[PDB]
Amino acid sequence: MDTEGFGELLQQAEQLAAETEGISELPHVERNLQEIQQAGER
Amino acid sequence: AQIKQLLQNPPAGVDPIIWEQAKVDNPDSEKLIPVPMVGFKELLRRLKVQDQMTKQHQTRLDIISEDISELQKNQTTSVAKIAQYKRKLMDLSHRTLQVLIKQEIQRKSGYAIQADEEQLRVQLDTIQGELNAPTQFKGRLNELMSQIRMQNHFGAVRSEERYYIDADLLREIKQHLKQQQEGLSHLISIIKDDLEDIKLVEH
Amino acid sequence: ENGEKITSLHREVEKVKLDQKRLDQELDFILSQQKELEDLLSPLEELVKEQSGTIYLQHADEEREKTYKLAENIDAQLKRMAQDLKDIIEHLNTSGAPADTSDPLQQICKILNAHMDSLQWIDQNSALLQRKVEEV
Amino acid sequence: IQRNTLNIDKLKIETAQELKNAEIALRTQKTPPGLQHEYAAPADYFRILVQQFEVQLQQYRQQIEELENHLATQANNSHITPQDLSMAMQKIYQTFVALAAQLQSIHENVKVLKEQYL
Repeated sequence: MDTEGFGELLQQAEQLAAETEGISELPHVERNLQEIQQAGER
Repeated sequence: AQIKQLLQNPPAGVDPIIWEQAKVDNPDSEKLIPVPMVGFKELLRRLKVQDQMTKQHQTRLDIISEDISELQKNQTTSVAKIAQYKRKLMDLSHRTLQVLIKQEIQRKSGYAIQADEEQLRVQLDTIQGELNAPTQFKGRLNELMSQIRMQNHFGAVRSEERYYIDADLLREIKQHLKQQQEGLSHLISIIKDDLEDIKLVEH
Repeated sequence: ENGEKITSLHREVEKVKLDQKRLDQELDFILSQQKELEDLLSPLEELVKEQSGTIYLQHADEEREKTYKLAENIDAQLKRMAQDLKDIIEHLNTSGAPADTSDPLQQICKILNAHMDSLQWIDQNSALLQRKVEEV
Repeated sequence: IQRNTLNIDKLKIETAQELKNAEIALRTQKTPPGLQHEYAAPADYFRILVQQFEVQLQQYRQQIEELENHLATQANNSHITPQDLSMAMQKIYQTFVALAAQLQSIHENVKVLKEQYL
């Protein structure tokens, strides 16, 4: 179907991890799967 | 009232006990009243209306769709202004600070200046060669950059292959994350309200 | 049954457009605060080259200024560094699966990490609040 | 759009402090001009940016030290998975659930205090 939410989400999250000058908020590295599950557990 | 007005007193030549019962039988009375239907052409009738109806639904749905496209188009390439504004902000902050600073060297010596100043100055000293020196810089930044690249070289190949993969099956797991996203957004806004219902606990 | 949805579609759509409008004209105006606050940091370039000219017709020397010049570079320097650190992180992220970046896979890993991060907050901002309650 | 709202609230908040440290700056030196004095601001705000930065440095080393734990990992880093996605999501649907605990946890806690006040 025609959805545009997670395309927002991914969007957001995309737009998230890249930069910038914002005095504080630096882009974050993305984990996933093996390290993440454990990361979730902690 | 007007409903009440037509539905009773009966219609087209429809029997009064049946017409009654469609009224009781009616599944959904505000949205609906009993309307007499008359054999096949009448169903034909209904269908003609349905189609009539269909086109207009489709269209209005298109109108919502166009307005949403306009909002998204405005929004998606409008990020530009927000980002631009933010950078301009930081540059103006630098100039603000630089002008703020020069108003404290030119009017201010005067050669008065000290007191509080040294404390500023103690903080600044600390932070500055902290940084320097030694330690940090060197070692760390580029064991990391020395390093990163070697991992880049190596990762490429191991790659090679493996062998496709599994991309593919990626569509959804689209979908299920959407639903986790809304749940988290509700919890975050509830925590934020919690502590509201909390500074007020400032009691 | 569909028509109803259509309704709260219309709804909530023109309240989205009440939205954007607004945020739209907002951005003008935050934008105008940026044209004014700028002309006039200078015309604050009078008031500051006057002081200069005046100060020059004085005995002489300038001093204890350097410290500030150091402060601004010092404050400035790390800003330099945050960029570099950003320039690294992106590279690290870049090093990661080939033949298709455009797939859904990475989509799900990004989004999901976004969720995990948000969840984290919710955690101890919550724990905060939960923490905080003790004084009471 | 939603997302776009927090962004302006940030640009709002910020042009406001900068209008102004820009205002502690013009017209202060405007006076000067006639003859007055505005300034030990800075000392305020200068030491305020210091304090500001002081933490940002810690953030830098926090992130740096994460990077290498991460790279470090990446080195271990190198091998198939549909089951795991599931295994992740059944875990997230637990993690969200204890977190909710806590939030109601807190929320009700606040509520209690709020009740006590009146």
